[PDB]
Amino acid sequence: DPAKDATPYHVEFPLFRSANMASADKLSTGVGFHSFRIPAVVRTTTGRILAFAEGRRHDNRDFGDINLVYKRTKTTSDNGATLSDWESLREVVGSGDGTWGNPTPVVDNGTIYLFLSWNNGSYSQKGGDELPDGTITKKIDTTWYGRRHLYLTTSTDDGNTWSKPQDLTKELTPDGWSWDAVGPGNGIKLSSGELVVPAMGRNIVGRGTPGQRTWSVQRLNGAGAEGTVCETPDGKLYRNDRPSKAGYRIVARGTLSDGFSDFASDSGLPDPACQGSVLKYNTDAPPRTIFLNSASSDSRRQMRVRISYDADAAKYDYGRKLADAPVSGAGYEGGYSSMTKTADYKIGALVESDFFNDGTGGGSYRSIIWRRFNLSWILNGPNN
Repeated sequence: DPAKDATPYHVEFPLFRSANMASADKLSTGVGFHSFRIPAVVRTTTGRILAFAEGRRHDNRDFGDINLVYKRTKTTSDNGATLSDWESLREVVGSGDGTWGNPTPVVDNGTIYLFLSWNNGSYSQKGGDELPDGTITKKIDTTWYGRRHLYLTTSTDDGNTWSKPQDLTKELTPDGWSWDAVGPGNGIKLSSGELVVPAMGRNIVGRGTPGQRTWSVQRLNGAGAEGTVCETPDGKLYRNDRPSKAGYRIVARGTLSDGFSDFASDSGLPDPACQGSVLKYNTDAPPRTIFLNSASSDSRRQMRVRISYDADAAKYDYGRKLADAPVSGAGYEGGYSSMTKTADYKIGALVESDFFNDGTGGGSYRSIIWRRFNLSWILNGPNN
């Protein structure tokens, strides 16, 4: 790999700062957030970077009042290189006291399409949970009212403004479903021009052309609830999903026209049952696929970025531990992640971090860290 010959580069700092932090991120209205979780990041065609997260208003839990928030880089050419290159916190949507989350953006020329999940504010995945106002949640069910919905919002001004979210549940989620999830993380645009967005048990596929996209469902037998999707060097699709039980990532390969080979555990990629991220970095020699998750079967605090050179991304190197360049003052790093390729040929990654002050309980403050690094930084790591 010629990329090893470059000087290693890496910067890292907190980008979404929880309520307990100095410079805690708030909206211009004065509305603040206990916690930020569930990152998503994309580089637009101008070079601007858009970073999305769930703004969890009162505590760190997956339900209740959660708004979809974001930051953009101030300019199209700063590549998010320093804290001062990032705009203040904005909101995509936060109407009602419902849960707006699972940001899953994909760029198409220009337009940024942002897929989201939604549920009513008095429902939760398990049900039986107590909201801050005392009320107890009902379990997510199959009714229109109590089910998880799928929304789409679009921006045609480089993320500055967002369309009123459109409910696409009836069209893009199977009838009879209760729980649902899109991403979180990112969708992709194929060489052949289709948009592919990973979702629970399926791909959401945008055919047509830029400005006239048509959305449909490609079902996937045995796919995870939280999926990632990449186009491998060979031109096929690669689903790399979170497993239902801790152990290893589950993988499947396929194409849009003739489906996917069933899902199987990849023993090279241990995972604690957490979200991960994947990135097509480049196509000419040597062709690279980047993968990021917590490389452990029981902890989320073993974040590891890896490179595969394989045409089907069968095998990854050891890669590098993100703990080799730790951040201070923002909690213990590890959890969900999202990656993009910056316009200055770096990998830009968002990674969850947890102060762990109420343990696994709702009071523990959650922040999100932004990192940039070059391939060299990965390749010149201690254990390869």
